[PDB]
Amino acid sequence: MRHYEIVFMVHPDQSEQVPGMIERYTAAITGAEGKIHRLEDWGRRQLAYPINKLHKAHYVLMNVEAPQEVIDELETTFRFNDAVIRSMVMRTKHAVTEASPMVK
Amino acid sequence: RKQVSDGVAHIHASFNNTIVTITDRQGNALGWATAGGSGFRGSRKSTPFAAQVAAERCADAVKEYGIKNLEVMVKGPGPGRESTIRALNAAGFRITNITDVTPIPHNGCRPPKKRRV
Amino acid sequence: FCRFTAEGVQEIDYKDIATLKNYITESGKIVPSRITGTRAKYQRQLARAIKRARYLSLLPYTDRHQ
Amino acid sequence: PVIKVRENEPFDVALRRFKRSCEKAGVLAEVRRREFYEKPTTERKRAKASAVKRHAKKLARENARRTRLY
Amino acid sequence: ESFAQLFEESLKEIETRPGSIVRGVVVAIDKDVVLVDAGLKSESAIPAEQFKNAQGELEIQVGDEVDVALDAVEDGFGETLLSREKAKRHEAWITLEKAYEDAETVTGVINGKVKGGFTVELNGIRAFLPGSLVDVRPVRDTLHLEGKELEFKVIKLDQKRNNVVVSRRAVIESEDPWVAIAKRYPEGTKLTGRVTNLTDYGCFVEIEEGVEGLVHVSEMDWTNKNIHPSKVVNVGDVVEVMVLDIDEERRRISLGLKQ
Amino acid sequence: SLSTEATAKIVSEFGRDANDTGSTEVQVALLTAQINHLQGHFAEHKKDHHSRRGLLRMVSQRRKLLDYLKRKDVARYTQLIERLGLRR
RNA sequence: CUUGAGUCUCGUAGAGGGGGGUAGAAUUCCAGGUGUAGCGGUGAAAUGCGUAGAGAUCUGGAGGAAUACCGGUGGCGAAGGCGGCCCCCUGGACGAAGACUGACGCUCAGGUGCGAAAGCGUGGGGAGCAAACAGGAUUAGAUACCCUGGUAGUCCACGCCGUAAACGAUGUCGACUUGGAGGUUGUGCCCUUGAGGCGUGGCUUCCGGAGCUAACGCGUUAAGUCGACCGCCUGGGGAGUAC
Repeated sequence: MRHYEIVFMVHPDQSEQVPGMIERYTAAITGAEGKIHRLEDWGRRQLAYPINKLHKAHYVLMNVEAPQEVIDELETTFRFNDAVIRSMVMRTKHAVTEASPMVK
Repeated sequence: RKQVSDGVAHIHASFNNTIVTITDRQGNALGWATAGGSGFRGSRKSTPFAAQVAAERCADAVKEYGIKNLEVMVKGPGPGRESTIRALNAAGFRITNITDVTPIPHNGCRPPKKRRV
Repeated sequence: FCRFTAEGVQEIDYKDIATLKNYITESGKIVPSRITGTRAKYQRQLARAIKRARYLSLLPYTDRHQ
Repeated sequence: PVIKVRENEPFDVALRRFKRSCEKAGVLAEVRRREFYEKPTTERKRAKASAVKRHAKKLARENARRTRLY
Repeated sequence: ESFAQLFEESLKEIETRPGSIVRGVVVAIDKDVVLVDAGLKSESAIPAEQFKNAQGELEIQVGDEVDVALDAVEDGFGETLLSREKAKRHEAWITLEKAYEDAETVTGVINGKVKGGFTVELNGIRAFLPGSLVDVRPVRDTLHLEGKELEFKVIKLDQKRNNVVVSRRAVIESEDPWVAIAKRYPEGTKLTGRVTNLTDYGCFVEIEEGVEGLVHVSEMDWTNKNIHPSKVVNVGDVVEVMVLDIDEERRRISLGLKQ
Repeated sequence: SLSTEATAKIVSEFGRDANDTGSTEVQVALLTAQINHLQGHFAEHKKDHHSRRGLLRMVSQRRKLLDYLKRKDVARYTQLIERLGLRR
């Protein structure tokens, strides 16, 4: 429908919970016949500045071709979920399946 | 008083008056001195020389703490900026870092109106 | 002497942090298109990318802040 | 303009470096600019005026240069 | 008729833009100005200093032919960029010749490293190379008789920015500038750079593969303020300069010359 | 704007050839649909003045088209206005 | 009938608009730590804040407003105007080829809408700034300029107001007439042999030719050469006032 690109940052103490969260997110996307073109756990990462007093955080990239309702839902979930510190759902023109420059 | 080897020198350099404050690395102020305090008033205290002497005074004040290493944090625009640090150096601390810490907003609050002179 | 024209990139990536780092200051600021000689079209894109990065704490807003 | 004195570096040199850094930053200039509120109009005017001046310097002067002074 | 059209495409065919075709005949000499005519719209105001070879005196009388250069047209009145650069292409060709047999042999004599590689000079020109290139091993030409005769065996060349470090003695043995701007960095790496234009505050020596250096007015000499850089150095000349400072961000490498 | 598929559909219905697209009637239909779409938007966003300008322009264009149709060929116009439900 | 006008296809750049989120810097205040006599301010002072612990300095919190750098005689918009980042809804512009419609056009008195800032109404908000006001200076006086404070207001919602040097002091639309140097945004070909080479469109900054102009100047974005429609002027004041 519309090709979004999502990057969310999880609190580093909840790093072991991340995979489950990712799975959940994927599931929702799948539900509305939404494809998920790339998905990249960047892992624990040093922040350029300390958001909410903490210096590292766990970054997950995820590209999705989904309807906007589901995106909205995801956003809502993120906002209420306290594990995820920041998110940045961000539209894109194409599917962009090729890997990110920091993974490579 | 507990002696401390390393600390910070905060140099608040305004247009009208320089204020030097030596503190420990954590934030707790040890001593301070000012150009206005050093026996300079109006025209005189807004000068590099005044700033230098303030710095010197400050240094003298934190003799008992036994401070060898010193990092400098320079704030604001003024004459007392280069001069002050030179003075500090002379007074005989190993200057470790020289940082600028002027508060620059990223366009935030409206400044006061322009003077008509 | 623009890099992005020669490389022939379709869009500048905020994730490509290293690249961004060449166009950002020691103090964190975005470097002018006079100095870098970046093309105008690309410059804006680059700026946007940098901004995005800053939001994601990939790049710093400034050197002092903590 | 964060700086660290290198091992066996002179004080004066360090100071100079710091100064240079500051200059590069344009921190003082920035401070000066934000001392007082500039009306948008005024800001616009300065920018355009400055531009005009620059243009004048570039082209008219170049034209003058072609002809010798003595 | 189409005689002229054909003659035009003929004359297009029998010239090219760079200093390649040795065509300008020296048709007036006067100190200090040479002048040619390579089939261009006007005659070059040549310096005398693009044409004296290795000891200071002139080499070419009337009728003699060197190509110059091009791609820059009309600054008001006149035609060229200098033929001496011409020469650089010839030097490049000889350096390239190495590739064929994996060994360019001339003479290289390198006494010392301005910036970590002995300086080698070939014919009139002298070039700077990275520190390893001067010696095959750890031999070091400091113990060799000064300004000794070998050849140059190439150690390293930078391929964009022109720095070539070459192999003295040991005959038996046989975007782009700004990401990795850490090569000439570390505090004081001396460079050999041609100055370009002196802007009354500066001199603008800039050679190392698409960068910009200044050497502004404060150093330049051992007098500060009364100096006026046009009096004190040159126009278009390869000099002693090193970095003293790099900002890889606001591309201002601030070189010096008082060293 | 109007989605491509929707536009195509509109063209097919009103246009005689279906490749035509520029038929007056077809154009009118296209305009009308757009207007309808924008009504919803403008109910929500009453201060979106700039956007509303475009809508107004579109409406004007439609009106003009209708007028043109009327003088040329009355029956067709009548048919069109029955189809779309344009009061005039 | 297809050259004007419009529709469709694919892209393009954009501070165009409306709505909802969020980020970081800085100011202010609150609470607490450290610390000690000044701070602040000016031409120079004083009022003012300070030993009831200010200023400085560090930690934590609150809240509002605006968005450094990018940033440009750059961009978009009918004008007014529009500037962090993200999403949702949404208007226009331009190019590339085709395909279609077939004069459907231009202008517009009345009419309708949009229309900076200040201002008004009701309800919120209120950090900074600041008409009014107060004090301190300056001065012959100072109902000002300068200083210290400071309330409407600025901010948001929904209404009204309908004006500005609302300016390019230049109505809109179309056609035609030598050139140069740029900027920006497409696009065709070319060995992109490289940041290039040769074109071709849109918008745009400066200089200047003919011509025009009282001159200043304008000059393919005309103030030139013409056509279509509208608006407006008829000495200065009285007056854009009175009724």
